[PDB]
Amino acid sequence: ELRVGLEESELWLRFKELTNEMIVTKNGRRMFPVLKVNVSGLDPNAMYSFLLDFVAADNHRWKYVNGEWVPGGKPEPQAPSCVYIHPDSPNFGAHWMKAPVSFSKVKLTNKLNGGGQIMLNSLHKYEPRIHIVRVGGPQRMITSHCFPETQFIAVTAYQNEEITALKIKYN
Ligand SMILES: COCC(=O)Nc1cccc(NC(C)=O)c1
Repeated sequence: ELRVGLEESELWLRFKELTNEMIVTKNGRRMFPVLKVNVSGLDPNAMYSFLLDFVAADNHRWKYVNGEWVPGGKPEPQAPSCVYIHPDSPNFGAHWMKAPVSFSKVKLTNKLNGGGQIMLNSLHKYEPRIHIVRVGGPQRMITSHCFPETQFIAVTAYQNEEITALKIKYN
């Protein structure tokens, strides 16, 4: 059985219990913590690409009001995010299973951008999601996995200083 697990869930849960925030910039900002995924049960000899996207967890705009995140009252449908191709793709199962798959080079932006960078809407709440695509083979296959522990609100600057402090303490 294909098993997908979160590396350093310990640390992600500290961020999550405070409400996690990720900076987005016009040029694109890398994530901290970095999404690292433990993968077992692939065919060592089969070929796979790892894809990352961000699901809008709800349809609302969020605001930091008197030290607390609170949703707007006017939902709008959230067009799905673009997909980030893990730069080590495509690769043998063996490659993906020999160390945690680390999305250290994805950059989060607030502006439609040349390439690489993934555009998010600021003050929306996002749930990271990967797709493992079996490629080259006759029988194309996709397995998807969500990481609730890694939810965050996209922000142009940090609102909750407890987050600012965790980010610095653990970077
Ligand atoms: C929007 O389409 C999503 C996508 O990028 N698919 C996709 C699937 C499998 C492999 C690759 N490309 C590499 C470089 O491995 C791309």
